Amino acid sequence: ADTIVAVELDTYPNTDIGDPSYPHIGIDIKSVRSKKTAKWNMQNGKVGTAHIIYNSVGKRLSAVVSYPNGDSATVSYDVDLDNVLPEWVRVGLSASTGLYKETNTILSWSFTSKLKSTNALHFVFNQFSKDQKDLILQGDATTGTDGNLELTRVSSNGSPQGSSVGRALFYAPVHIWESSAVVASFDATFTFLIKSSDSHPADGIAFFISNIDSSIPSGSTGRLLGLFPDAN
Amino acid sequence: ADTIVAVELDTYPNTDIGDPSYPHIGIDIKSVRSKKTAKWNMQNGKVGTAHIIYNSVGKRLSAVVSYPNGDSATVSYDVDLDNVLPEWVRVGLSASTGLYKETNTILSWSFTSKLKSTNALHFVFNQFSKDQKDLILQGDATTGTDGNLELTRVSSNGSPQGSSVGRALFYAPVHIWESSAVVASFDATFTFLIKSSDSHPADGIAFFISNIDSSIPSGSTGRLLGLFPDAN
Amino acid sequence: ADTIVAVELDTYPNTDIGDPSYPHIGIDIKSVRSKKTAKWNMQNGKVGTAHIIYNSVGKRLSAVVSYPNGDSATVSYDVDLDNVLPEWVRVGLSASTGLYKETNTILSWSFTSKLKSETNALHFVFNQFSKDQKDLILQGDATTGTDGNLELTRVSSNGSPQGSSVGRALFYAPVHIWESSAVVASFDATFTFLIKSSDSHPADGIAFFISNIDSSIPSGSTGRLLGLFPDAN
Amino acid sequence: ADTIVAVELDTYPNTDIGDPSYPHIGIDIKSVRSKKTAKWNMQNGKVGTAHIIYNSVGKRLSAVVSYPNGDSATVSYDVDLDNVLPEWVRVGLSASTGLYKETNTILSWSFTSKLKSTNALHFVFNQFSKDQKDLILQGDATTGTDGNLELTRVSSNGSPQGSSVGRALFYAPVHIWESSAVVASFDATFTFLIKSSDSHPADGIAFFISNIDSSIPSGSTGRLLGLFPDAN
Ligand SMILES: Nc1ncnc2c1ncn2[C@H]1C[C@H](O)[C@@H](COP(=O)(O)OC[C@H]2O[C@@H](n3cnc4c(N)ncnc43)C[C@@H]2O)O1
Repeated sequence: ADTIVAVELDTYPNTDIGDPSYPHIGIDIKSVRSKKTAKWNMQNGKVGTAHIIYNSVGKRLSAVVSYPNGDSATVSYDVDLDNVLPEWVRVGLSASTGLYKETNTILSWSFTSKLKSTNALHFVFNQFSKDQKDLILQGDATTGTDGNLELTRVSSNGSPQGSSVGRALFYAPVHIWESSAVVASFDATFTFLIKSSDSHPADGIAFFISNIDSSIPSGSTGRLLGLFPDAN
Repeated sequence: ADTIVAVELDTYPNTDIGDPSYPHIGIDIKSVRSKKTAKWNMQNGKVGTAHIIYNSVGKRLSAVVSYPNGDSATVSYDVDLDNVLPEWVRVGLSASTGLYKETNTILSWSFTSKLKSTNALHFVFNQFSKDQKDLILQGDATTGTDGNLELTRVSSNGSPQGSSVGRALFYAPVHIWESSAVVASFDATFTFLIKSSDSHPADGIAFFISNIDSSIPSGSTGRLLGLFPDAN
Repeated sequence: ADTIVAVELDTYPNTDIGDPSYPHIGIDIKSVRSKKTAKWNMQNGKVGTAHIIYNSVGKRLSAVVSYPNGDSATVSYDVDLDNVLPEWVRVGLSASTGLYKETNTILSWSFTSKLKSETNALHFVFNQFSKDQKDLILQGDATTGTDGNLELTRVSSNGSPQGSSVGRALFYAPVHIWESSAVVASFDATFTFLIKSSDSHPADGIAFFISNIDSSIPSGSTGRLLGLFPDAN
Repeated sequence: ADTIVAVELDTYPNTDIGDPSYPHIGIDIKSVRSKKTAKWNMQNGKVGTAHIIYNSVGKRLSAVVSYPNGDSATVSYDVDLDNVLPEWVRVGLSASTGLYKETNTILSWSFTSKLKSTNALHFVFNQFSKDQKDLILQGDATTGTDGNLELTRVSSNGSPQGSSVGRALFYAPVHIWESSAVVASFDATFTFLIKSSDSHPADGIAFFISNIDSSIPSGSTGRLLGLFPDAN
């Protein structure tokens, strides 16, 4: 399918594939099986902010999820991404549901990347339009009017759908490393609103990186976050 | 063809269509006929820089072209681009030759846009990659090997070609003005080498703004700068 | 005294000295007499936002002040600041009160300057202020901190703001504002603010200013002179 | 003296104090003995760039020193700067000479810091003017006319003096870290020309962080890089 590097906000403990007994945050290289997890304290109904950072000098792809109360989840992964992604990729946001469900409402999304050899990209979405000409949208992802990006299906009465999946990706393919680059570095941030009413909500939100032509790998609702075509 | 708002570095004095009887810089709205021109003193074989600035509050469209020596040309035009551009555009560069020719070699290209309602796009190319996936090149425009975007066709021994039109469009649509935003604005910078040993070289370089789906009007080589299909 | 170049949010109609008969916004070159005014429609007790844009190529200095409900205000002014201000200045925020009063609560302050000669550039942004802010020269009744806010005019424990107050806040470093090398010498500056009162009118307002590195509140610049000018000249 | 954290471009193999026996770059914490080092092939008279990076999330400090023909050098140190620097600091540059001598010529210097709760500071010198009011100069450091900050004393004929200490500190302080800070991260950049025909040259260039009131320690000339009061 694609080649994927992603940041998982697993709200549901899918443990026969392999997720610890609780909600967590993970680093995925080419698999739904996180190379690294951290316990996360999903705070329902509140707006949280996520930051992801990587430089190719320190080689440690990192992630932070927090809330205004202050609760913070953190994970690291030493890696030369250099070895997993192509010279050209796209950047996007992913979120799914299944049996259990939640809203997946992104209120803003800002990303930056440089190749200090410079070449650099810096886009930042603080409010989303009804028709957003610079976002490829796949799956149940749809925007506007309340100004927000809605990654997963939400009906009229503020009710999240079971078995939904959606993705939004910036229009322009992002050069992310080169042979020329002395420093291949990126950062990316998003402010989300997960709120449900189940036992535990499901399934999560992910920031992702992959090949320019990445679509949804069919049958990736629920526990696969609309990212992988199997749980291998 | 398409809608245009552009900035000409008009080198060849095509006066049976309204150019002044000399090399000039000028602001064109919807026409190869500049609403304001200024005496440019071209400096052949040298590396110059153009800045274009527009802020939607004071509504003044501005342009500067300078050489390292210290010589500068300037041209203003007050206007609510509000009435000439659509909500969504594309941005790029254009150069052309006809009977007399020149090199049209962009060394760097950068652009920023914001909607302080904030939304913002900011790209900067200090080198041009061989297969540069985030550029929509059209006509004889091609990157590569020297590090540079060759807008008009050049032969192997460095000898430029006549009757050659070239264009380079940054990949993404660019929200340029919003109903919603309090301040809509942009800036655009580029470095060039124009070299020839003709009587006057021809025809000149342009930064342009036009509707997302924009293509070179046929027969727009030379004096029309790969921007307009009539001389109206 | 100093050099001032500022933008006033002139809430009180000081007219025996030449504002007009309403809350306005003005470009002030070296005079509390604004070279250009535009009607502003004060929306008491809401957070508004100002942008102040200047490029050296266009030579037009602009101002916008708006509220959430989208109510706008615009004024511009053609000028070469090349030739008023010197090569080096300080930049800041000023407010005042008098026989009438208001909160002068700045919530965020941001400023960016460039000399496109590969550039010399300065970008700072204040989304929180702190109980100490080692990078903000604080003059007069000014105080950061505690609620998170820069407090330019005296407020008390009871939310009740004090009449006849004056304050200034300035970034700690000088700013190369224009050079003889610079093809473009350009700034922009943004702030968000909360002005609340109850008096017949409130007074007196908020201003963004540029002046010499050594600038300091002129004596008796409380009230209609915004902690900006030693005379009504 | 005060408190230091720095990145050393150690050009002289000082070994009765620790330096590995060759030109290197090192991360120094509160001691001239680098807690980390890496071999660097000093390229005489050529212009090189150093990038430094740290994010409080992944807690890894990074340095690259490279010349334009591709040759790099890398060294990394995991550390919680919570612990070593204070809420408030000054950012500055240092170099020195001793028994042996070199040109300590900085051709550009830029730094950025943020507190992503955003509070941010972003400054950059691409040309150093003669009288510069935003720099604190210390020791033998001087600027202007040629366009470059001269960290150690060079006389008229361009002959670099032996036994010279110099420092340049950016005027305003920097909030490096706070308690509210969910992320607090920085990066620096500088371009430099070290030229000499000594035996081995000396002593090297360093980027530093330290407290607002910091100044050159007495007899910190030569092998101490104008940073440390003793060789401990
Ligand atoms: N809406 C925003 N949100 C969050 N950060 C923002 C935003 N808007 C600007 N920033 C900033 C923060 C970073 O400094 C920079 C990221 O890199 P770029 O790839 O654009 O390179 C550096 C930028 O910083 C500028 N700056 C101006 N002059 C010099 C300079 N000489 N060196 C470095 N940076 C400079 C120009 C470049 O656009 O963009």
